[PDB]
Amino acid sequence: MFAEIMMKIEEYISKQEYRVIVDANNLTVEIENELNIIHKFIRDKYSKRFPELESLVPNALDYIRTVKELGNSLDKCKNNENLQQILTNATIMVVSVTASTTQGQQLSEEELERLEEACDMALELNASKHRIYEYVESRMSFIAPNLSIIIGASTAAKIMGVAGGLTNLSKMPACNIMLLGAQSVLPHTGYIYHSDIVQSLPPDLRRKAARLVAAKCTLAARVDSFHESTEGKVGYELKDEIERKFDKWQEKPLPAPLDGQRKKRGGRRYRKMKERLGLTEIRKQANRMSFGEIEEDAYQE
Amino acid sequence: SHFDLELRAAVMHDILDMMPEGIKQNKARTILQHLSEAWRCWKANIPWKVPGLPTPIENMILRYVKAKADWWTNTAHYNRERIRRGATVDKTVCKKNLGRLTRLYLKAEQERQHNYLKDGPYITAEEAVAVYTTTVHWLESRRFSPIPFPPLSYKH
Amino acid sequence: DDTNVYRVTIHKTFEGNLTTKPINGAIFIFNPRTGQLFLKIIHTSVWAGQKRLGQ
Amino acid sequence: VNPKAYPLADAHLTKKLLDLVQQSCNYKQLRKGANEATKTLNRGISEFIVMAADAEPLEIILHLPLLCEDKNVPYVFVRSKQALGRACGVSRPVIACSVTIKEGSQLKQQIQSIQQSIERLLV
Amino acid sequence: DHNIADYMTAKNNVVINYKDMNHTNSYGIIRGLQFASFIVQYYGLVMDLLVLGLHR
Amino acid sequence: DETYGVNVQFESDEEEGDEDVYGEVREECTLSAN
Amino acid sequence: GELDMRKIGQARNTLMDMRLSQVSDSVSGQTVVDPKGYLTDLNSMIPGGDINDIKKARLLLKSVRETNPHHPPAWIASARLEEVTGKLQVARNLIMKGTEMCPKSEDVWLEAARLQPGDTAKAVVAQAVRHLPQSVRIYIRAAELETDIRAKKRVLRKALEHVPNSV
Repeated sequence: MFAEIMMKIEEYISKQEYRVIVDANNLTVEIENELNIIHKFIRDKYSKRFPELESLVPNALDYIRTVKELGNSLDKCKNNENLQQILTNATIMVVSVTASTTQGQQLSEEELERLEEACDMALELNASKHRIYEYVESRMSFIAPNLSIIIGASTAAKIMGVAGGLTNLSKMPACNIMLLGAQSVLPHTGYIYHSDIVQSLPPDLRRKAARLVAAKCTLAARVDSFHESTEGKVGYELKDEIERKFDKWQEKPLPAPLDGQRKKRGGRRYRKMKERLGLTEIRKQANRMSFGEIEEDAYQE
Repeated sequence: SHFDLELRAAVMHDILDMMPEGIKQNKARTILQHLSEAWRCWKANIPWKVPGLPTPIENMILRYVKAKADWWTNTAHYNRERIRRGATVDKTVCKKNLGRLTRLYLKAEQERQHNYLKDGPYITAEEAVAVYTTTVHWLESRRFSPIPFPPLSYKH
Repeated sequence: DDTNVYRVTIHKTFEGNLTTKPINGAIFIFNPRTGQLFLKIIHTSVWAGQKRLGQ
Repeated sequence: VNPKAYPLADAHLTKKLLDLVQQSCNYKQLRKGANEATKTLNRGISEFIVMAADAEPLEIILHLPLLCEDKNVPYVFVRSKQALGRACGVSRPVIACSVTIKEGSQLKQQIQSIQQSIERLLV
Repeated sequence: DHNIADYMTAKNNVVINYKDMNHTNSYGIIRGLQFASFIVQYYGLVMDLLVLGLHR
Repeated sequence: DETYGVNVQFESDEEEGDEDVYGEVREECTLSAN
Repeated sequence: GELDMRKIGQARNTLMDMRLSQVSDSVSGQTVVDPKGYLTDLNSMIPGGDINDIKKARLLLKSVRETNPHHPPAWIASARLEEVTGKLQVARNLIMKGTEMCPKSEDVWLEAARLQPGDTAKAVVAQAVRHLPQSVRIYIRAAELETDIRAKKRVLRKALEHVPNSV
């Protein structure tokens, strides 16, 4: 399945309909989970040689590069120019401090060969996913530039694959584009709710930003249904308006004293007024002092 | 005493001397508002960067804010020493001092938090694990049963 | 006399529940000299949904 | 006006359409907004669909006649969206409205007359 | 409970705000929390085990 | 008996000094390291 | 160039956290609950009605009990209002107060037998038979709360000796 998709992506990139981009997006979404499972298997396999490499490297690709660069030999963390290009200086210092006291035995030759093969397969899967994402971005820029510039190229490709192209997504309202891609998970969440444009927002204002991005995505899909708006200025204006709305959603002289007539008439509403503030309280034994005797204790206060 | 007022008046005179005659009608008020805003921004530990303000005027405002802040800090400390010693003071002085000290103490607390973030945890890893081993040995010696999450059917 | 102003009747059902319906009351202002008794009727809706105490 | 907006009603035709839209919105038989009009055309309960030629862009209303070709409903374009918004009983301009049929409403004859007069403009 | 401990620790790492000033309190405890009274009495007990030793 | 009709008397009664009316005084796994 | 000061602090903090977690894994007695699981149970636990209407009904029942202590419909309504919301101990106390304030009441005795547990319902049925004998409902409640063949046979024999004209 991956080889035929890679051959189709190579045949599409060598010549430079809409189902090939959705197939490449589905292949990339499967290859991401396959690379995550391969990184989990490599972390479970190399746990005997380096038990602290998982906590020092939280990323999957960074841990895969650290397991491919160092391996069972823990002496590759002192002045290593290859490890300085993958991780930072503080991460390399933490990795060297973890490898100075690792308390773990080295792996065998077959286990290290299997770990290197899994790391090479994960790197090839990441390169194929990057090439498929670049091909999907090129197909989205060639097909619908406004939807690829407003909500993203991969999000527009997923919306065109779920709705059935730009001609079917243009006939869909905003309430159908907001719930496009749904199924405990969060209800009323589709492909536009977990997008990159919806991830740059607080969770309290995430549903409102998704509802505001869904109408703009539907308008961009309706503008990209014909051969108009090939530049993407309307999508850029919608993105600027959404950024202004997200920035707005995130973060007097004393009147001249006067004494008019306090009251001209009474009864009627006036009574409800006092009822709100100044209602009939006990009005007795509360503002009274009882001159003679003492209530409760003498100086209780 | 009243160093800030004289400092403000002198910087205003110096700026308005180096000021075109035909433009100084409202620009004096605008730059005074800018001075007040800069002082407020320094008092609040918030960035102050006017985009359209020319850099010579901006540098003069920065120098004025620095001088006024030095005087402000020094007089706040002096007033606190006077009050703590027992000198006769009125309400306004104490209120002002408290406000100044509050601002200064939050400045120092922000600096301390940032120093903790930069210099990392002050407790060493082995020190922390020694403390943890001490605590776990104590609790095991006490046979202490951990407190559970408030039960839904909690009787009490 | 306003003791009979707030009155209710408890209708107990055999299976499931037992309701308490407030009925209309009458504050009696009686004059012993003239024999005139003003019976101010207070409806059941004045105390059913007021969300207030006896004060 | 926009050449893509078809059909275009006359002055008295737009006045009668605005009066019918006001009578439907006052009797709770009209839905304002493009998404509500698309939901009414998808459900098959919309008697007529009115659009606005003064919409920037008008392509967001371009699926409104095409859905009218998918549900056999008459389509018409108003002269301005502000006039359609004022006829829909709102201060904001409406670019697309849907007059929906009701269970024996009194405005069914006027809706049938508007559907008969709007079917001859598109030729 | 670990959930309670996480809640207690997270309640300390909040923003402390004056009129115009605010900063993220990340090092020290707040002492304005209702359960801070507990924390001081617990953490201090730890120092007691350091001062007294687990034997004494 | 049926007793259809019963009046109610809602007042601010039961006022005391937070004591008990009665003369008598008001009645009131573990961790292990491996 | 420029060095981000936060990264080294975060790295050291994570190292200390990892060391503390490694040490803590040797601790076996620690307790932890499932947050989601606990919540779901809370969800399922969610039930009363309006709180203000229930408070007004309880105040009206208290006023009816204070205005008529010898009214077993008022005592039954107060017991039903205290048992439909809140706790059952206050309902049992109100049923006992209505039984002690309004004697010879079969409805109040039945409410006190139904609101109390069976070890208390047997004593409540005995007190109801001592206060108001020849009651078929109290005898049926005493025979139903016996949970035995011989005890129900003895209760039926005592009811036939008390009231032999009960079909």
